Amino acid sequence: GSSGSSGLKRDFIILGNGPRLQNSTYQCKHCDSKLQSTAELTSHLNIHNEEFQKRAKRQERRKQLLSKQKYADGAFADFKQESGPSSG
Ligand SMILES: [Zn+2]
Repeated sequence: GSSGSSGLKRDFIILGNGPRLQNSTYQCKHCDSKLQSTAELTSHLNIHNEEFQKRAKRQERRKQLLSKQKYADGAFADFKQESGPSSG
């Protein structure tokens, strides 16, 4: 109280591709991050749980898109990914 000043305003920055290449990195399936190894994932994940506990509010719209997936039958008893053509 008994004051009158301000100073709260900043910006963010997101950029960094580089020709670098992935190296034994862990591509999380929750935030799409990159960890060194499980040792880090085991902990990193835990974060999600906590973040979900709070984030889990009385939201209104709750839905999730689907991920179509194809497969081959093959006459001869066999099953292989045989990833189809890259639609693009
Ligand atoms: Zn994650």
